[PDB]
Amino acid sequence: QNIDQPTEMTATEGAIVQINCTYQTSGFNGLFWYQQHAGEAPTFLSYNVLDGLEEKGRFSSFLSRSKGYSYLLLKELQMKDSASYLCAVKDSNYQLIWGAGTKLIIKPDIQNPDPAVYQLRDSKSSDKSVCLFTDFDSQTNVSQSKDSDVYITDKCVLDMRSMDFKSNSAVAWSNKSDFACANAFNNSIIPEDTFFPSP
Amino acid sequence: IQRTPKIQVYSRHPAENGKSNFLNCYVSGFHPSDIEVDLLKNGERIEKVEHSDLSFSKDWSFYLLYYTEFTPTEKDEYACRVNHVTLSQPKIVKWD
Amino acid sequence: MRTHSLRYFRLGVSDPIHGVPEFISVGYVDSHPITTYDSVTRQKEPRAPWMAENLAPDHWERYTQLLRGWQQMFKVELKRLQRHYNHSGSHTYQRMIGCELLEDGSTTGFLQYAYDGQDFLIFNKDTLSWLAVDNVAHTIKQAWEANQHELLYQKNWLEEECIAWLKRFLEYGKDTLQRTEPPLVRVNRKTALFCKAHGFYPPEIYMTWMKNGEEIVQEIDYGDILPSGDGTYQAWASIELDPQSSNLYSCHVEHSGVHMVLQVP
Amino acid sequence: AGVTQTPKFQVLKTGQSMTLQCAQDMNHNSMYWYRQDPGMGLRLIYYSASEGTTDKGEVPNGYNVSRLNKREFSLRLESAAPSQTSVYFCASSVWTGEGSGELFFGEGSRLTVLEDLKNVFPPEVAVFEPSEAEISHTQKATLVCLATGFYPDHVELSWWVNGKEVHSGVCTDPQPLKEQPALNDSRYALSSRLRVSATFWQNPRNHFRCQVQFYGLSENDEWTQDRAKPVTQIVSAEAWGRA
Ligand code: NA
Repeated sequence: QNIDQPTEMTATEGAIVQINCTYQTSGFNGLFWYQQHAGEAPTFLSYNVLDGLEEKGRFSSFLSRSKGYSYLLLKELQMKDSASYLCAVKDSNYQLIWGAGTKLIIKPDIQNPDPAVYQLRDSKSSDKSVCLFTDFDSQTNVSQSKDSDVYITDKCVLDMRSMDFKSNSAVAWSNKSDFACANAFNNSIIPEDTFFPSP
Repeated sequence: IQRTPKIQVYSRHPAENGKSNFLNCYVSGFHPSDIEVDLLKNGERIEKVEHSDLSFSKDWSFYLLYYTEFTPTEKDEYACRVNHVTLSQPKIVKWD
Repeated sequence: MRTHSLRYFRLGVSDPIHGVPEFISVGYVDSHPITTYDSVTRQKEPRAPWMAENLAPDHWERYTQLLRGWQQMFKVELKRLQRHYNHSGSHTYQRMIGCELLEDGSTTGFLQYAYDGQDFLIFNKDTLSWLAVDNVAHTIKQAWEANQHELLYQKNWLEEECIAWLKRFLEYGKDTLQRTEPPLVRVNRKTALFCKAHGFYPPEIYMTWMKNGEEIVQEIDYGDILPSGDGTYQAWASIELDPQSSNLYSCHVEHSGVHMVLQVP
Repeated sequence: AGVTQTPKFQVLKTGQSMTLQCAQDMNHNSMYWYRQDPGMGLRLIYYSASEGTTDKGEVPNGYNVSRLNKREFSLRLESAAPSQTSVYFCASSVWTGEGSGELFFGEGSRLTVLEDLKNVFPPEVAVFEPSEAEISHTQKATLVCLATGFYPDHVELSWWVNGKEVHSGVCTDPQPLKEQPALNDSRYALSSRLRVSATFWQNPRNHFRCQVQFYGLSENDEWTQDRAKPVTQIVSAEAWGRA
């Protein structure tokens, strides 16, 4: 008994994504999709047992019993759809077989990108120097540090709701004396027009 | 609605005196499922009497087979005695 | 193959006499019990040796847990029925589910419930709805039909899963279920002509009397097909003789694709 | 309330005992205990198809369960092993022997089982105030909170503005960073940003705090190290707006 779904998928805000699930089981009593936000509980999305397509808001779920195949279709993607999606099948003895889950990553639509690397103010309680790479469009990828005394987070999308404004950012820090925001992200491919304010 | 049991008494094989056989009592068509069944030899209950488990029919009634090993003779008389909630008194069906 | 069927029954009793179970559930392939469960043993167990020899302990352990749950569900459903009927005393609740694989390769599937031995709710897997016989059932029907996914689930179980189970059990029990033992047929007088058959398997048989080459079911007494106790069956049919006219009487028996005629001289 | 399981976080030494609690107030008959591990689907540990019965799932070794009543299904680790580090979910459903009825999950319990508690560290928390270059270029101001050096990854980071917790304009890393990616027991780092308008930042009465709740040891855990016992605790850092 086996269930397979891709490990990770990435699509853009507003677009459509189809998450596939294939299964081989001893008998079949239905196929479930669950949503699980990071750090949270799975919640029920859909159930199919006969062939065809079923719609629930912006989500649809399709089943082909002869092909042993289902997909979960998400349209008009929003940032809130970033989550893992779990497929599960009840077999002939009513046991649930669980797929390993597909992590869905959503790229925001940055309408006015303004890439820049900023030096944040030192804290009197810390020896760290902290640099913020922000406001770049979503095609930019932030690479991990090549230096073991330098730490770089992955990019994060923040939503300033009252301004309907989203931005990507990544943080880099170190306590090394030769660390500088001008070199912090040298291991990444960053926009040619990235703004580096003068020190 | 309650249904009274139909009661049929018969040998496994065509009976021949002196030949070992099985005497069957098939009780069927009754509802509800509680029922009393005794096989009788010359009016006396037979001890070593076996029976199938309660069985279910598609019309929601129940049936059961009661049977005992016996050798029929000319003088011995056999019967089946059944009691059910639909019976004011136990009913006896002689083996013919 | 001949026609074969798989079905599972459940019986619930609301106020059973001491010792007798409040809940029993038995499965059948054709006329053969294959499984049993009740509220006293609380174990699902085989009732045919070819089930015990082909289903691993994991099978009996898992369905034992499911039947413990189905037992509780049946208790709760019966309590709700007896309250809505406003009935006192002991009352019964019954369920039957199953399927048939016809000789020509077509299939049927069925699911129904009974209260006090009478039809109560009958499932139609084509229109995906429940037929209610009265207003208590009408209340249950509305609640069950509100859960469309469960109707779909039952249609898939009846049309696909049940047939798959049936073909699996037919292979396990093939030496029993797919054999043929022809009947031994004889005629005697008692005035009525009796035609008696015994020793046959499967139990499906047709015995009738013809007078001068014509059949008349109204004049014939048909006996039931009865278990002989050794795995075979017996049956009979009788007809009364006309002393006012000379007629040729013959017993006709049909079993597993063989026809037999016994002419009475 | 749905399904309520406790505790949300627990650190355990090898051989220690632990009971996870789960209650459901939905009048469900069937209850379940799952573990979730990276790279694989949920694995059932034990389940309870109805009040008064329980049975093993796929990975019952090292665990036991008790269906105490219709509401409650507890999971017991008699002698914790490192392999039992995992996230545990309790779930319930109306019945088990039916087809379409879904599961309802509890919030999850994250368990880390360690051979030695000397690897447990609380976070260091520091706040870094916005770049003046950012304020002049974008009319916006990003504060950064760093929570560094903690282990295990049992933390909850929150931002507090003028005494009240805020969520708008916050992004916290979904996953912590391993400070030493090769070390198997590496301590972690977590970053978070709060972005506000330049006008809001430039009000000298506005007050910003980042606080990290750490889930660590308790009174009964034995401590023999020279450093301070890394108990459950909140660690925070603040900043004030500047005119
Ligand atoms: Na165990």
